[PDB]
Amino acid sequence: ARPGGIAKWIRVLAVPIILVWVAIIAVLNTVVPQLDVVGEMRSVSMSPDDAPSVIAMKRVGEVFEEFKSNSSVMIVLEGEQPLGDEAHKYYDEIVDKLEADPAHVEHVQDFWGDPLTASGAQSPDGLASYVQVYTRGNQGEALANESVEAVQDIVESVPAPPGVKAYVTGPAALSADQHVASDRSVRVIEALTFAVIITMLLLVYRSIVTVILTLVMVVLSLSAARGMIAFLGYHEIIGLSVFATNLLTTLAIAAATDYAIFLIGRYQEARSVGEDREQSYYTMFHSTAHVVLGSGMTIAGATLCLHFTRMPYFQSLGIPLAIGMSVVVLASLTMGAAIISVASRFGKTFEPKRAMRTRGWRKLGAAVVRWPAPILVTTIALSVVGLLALPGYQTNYNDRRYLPQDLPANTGYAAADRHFSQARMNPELLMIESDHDLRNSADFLVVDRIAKRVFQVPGISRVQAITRPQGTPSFYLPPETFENPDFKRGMKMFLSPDGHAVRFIISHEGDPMSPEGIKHIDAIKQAAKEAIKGTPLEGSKIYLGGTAATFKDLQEGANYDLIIAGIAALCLIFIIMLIITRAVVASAVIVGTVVISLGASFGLSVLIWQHIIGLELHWMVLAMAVIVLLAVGADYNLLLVSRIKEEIHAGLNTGIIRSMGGTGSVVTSAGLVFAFTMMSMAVSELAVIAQVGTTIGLGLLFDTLVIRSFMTPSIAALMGKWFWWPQRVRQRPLPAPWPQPV
Amino acid sequence: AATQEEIIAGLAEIIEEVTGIEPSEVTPEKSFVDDLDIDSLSMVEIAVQTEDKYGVKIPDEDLAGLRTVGDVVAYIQKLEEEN
Repeated sequence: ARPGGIAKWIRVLAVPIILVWVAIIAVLNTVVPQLDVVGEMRSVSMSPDDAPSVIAMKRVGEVFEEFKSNSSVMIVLEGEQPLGDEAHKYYDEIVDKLEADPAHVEHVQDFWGDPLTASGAQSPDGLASYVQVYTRGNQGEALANESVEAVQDIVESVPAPPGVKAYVTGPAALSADQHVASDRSVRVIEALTFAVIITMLLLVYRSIVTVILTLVMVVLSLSAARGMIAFLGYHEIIGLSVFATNLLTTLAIAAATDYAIFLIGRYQEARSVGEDREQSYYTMFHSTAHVVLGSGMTIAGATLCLHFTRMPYFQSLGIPLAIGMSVVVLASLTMGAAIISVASRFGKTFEPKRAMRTRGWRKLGAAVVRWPAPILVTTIALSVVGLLALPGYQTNYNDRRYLPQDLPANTGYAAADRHFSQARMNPELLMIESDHDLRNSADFLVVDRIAKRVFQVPGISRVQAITRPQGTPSFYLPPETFENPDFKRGMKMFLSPDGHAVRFIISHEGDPMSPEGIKHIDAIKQAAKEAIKGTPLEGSKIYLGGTAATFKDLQEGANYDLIIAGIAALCLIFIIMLIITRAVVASAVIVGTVVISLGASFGLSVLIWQHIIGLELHWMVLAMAVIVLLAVGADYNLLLVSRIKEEIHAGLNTGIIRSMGGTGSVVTSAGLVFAFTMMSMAVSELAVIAQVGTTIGLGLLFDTLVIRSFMTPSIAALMGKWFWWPQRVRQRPLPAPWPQPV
Repeated sequence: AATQEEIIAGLAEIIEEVTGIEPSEVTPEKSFVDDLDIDSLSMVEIAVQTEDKYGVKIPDEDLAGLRTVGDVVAYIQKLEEEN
């Protein structure tokens, strides 16, 4: 390798650049709180502000002048004995305390307090009661989370009567509980990832000094990523989510250790060939730095493709991951190269402690090259057979199962299910806004008509309205009923203050937040549409909000955005591979192999999670797993292809086989480390994060064991001359004469 | 047509590139993996490397029948000198 260029500058400025990176670590970790704190205090919303459900609920609050935010929490009062007057006193005290704290509580629907709707709130057996509290801040935001914590503190402050307990649950409470669970599990997941990385590096390098230096590289790179993202989130530059924090920590550590393994393996291979420290470092840089730039570009762009989605979870997953991975890759390429440079001078720190294993990988490359068609067919079948999990794959949105059952929201749901149906604690708000006054006899006949119509919709269990204070009470209201003080209270609680909109509480029959709820939302909307049709009040709006409509918007956006982001990631990673290798065919092969490996990863992860774990796969697991797989598997294929291109000078088949012999151990070690670090999410209390990690780990195990090891070199050997189009590359070179004997 | 010594030297150099067995060990009167310990898949490796960097074909059908380096060098001779 020629001693010049960026490698020379990093060589001479190794110590100053280590000092600069350390100073950056200190600055980013001394002026801004840690990633967990900023993620908790700068969490992104759950659903976009432009979503139909969010605008519907905001319109609910604006018209009814009760709240201004999309966040609801249920307060379940579960008692061993039937809820008597002492339970009513306790509930009234809770309501008064909540109204005394308007900073976090915007409105409280006193259904149980008013006798007219009291039986509506009580359970059928009369053991449990629930009250809705509309808090401040959109669901999932830091404001909503702190509102939920304030509500929980308020509930716990009031002395509950003996035999009666109160729990705070609901969607906003569920998001706050998922944040709490992630804060609980971040320490253990980081400790597990450290232990796994240390164990794998001890197994691979077998040198204490080498593993300590690599660990310093990885920890400082991860600190750089975490500090940069915390700085961005703290100054409100970018959104952030707890999903982003956990996934960023693990991807940062895993990719940093992969870059460390790449550089150390190349340096040790160069040393084992016979090159001295200077030449070995220069060769390692000139043969791996461009690979690491490409790997970082692929990961950053793949995550950035999520920034162009619609939901705020993927929006806050895109840019923060892109910036964090870019910081990780810059930290690797600069400070890891500098650390290798400085440690090369210091004795024999990075000198390999054992002969590198090439004979096995060289034999495997021979098997791949000589018979590329059978190997390629075998690996294609082995990677496509995973797609057998599609007829039966489920994408349950039920976030209750993905959180620990001891959390306040999960315990509240557990108390609810012991006396209520699963749906009655996740209701839906509907209304119609008349252009005229709604306090009229014919208007209430129309209201009763639409209530009956929405009740007759299949899958809807309970409907609550002015004419139906409970699940179920020729109809006619005489004018004298308008002056009834109880009826006036029911009016104020169900009608808009100006008497132009009437609210409806809708409770499903099955799970409201399962696909049945999504197919129920449109049915409710259309049914109300023809129920209001042919009426003097026709011409109103049908804003329907709640958890079911929210998940309907999220699921349609999830499907469309996952498809478009997968396509964008494919195109962008292909563009990056074409930029690096200057070979369109090689880039296409890398992308296709990663796609088929993704199919296998989907099959394996769906199998394990939905069939032996028993927990159905979460919806965002697919998107994050796809993005991370397109990043990392393509990165491994890029490293292999770059090594092949370097080795081509001796020939195509022999180039592939020499590249495999030289890089098989390095790539398999890196892939094992990354996959095991991702599977280290299996201990995360966020079962969705565990699903993401296990899916990515299994996918990358497939990538390194069979995809990178067999599929990519088999395609390369099968194609040959055309594998490097449009770069004019020959077949086996001109036959050299047989050398004179020595 | 290349003679014995240069082809043996080329095979010895490719063994160096493969395993590292010293060149003077290879001799056209000795034997193969039952003597010098390079596996059948690593015969495939030897054959593909010698197809690439030396431009002489080796079929899998004839590979199994080669059990001395003398046998493979003889195959090289009667595959090269036939135009």
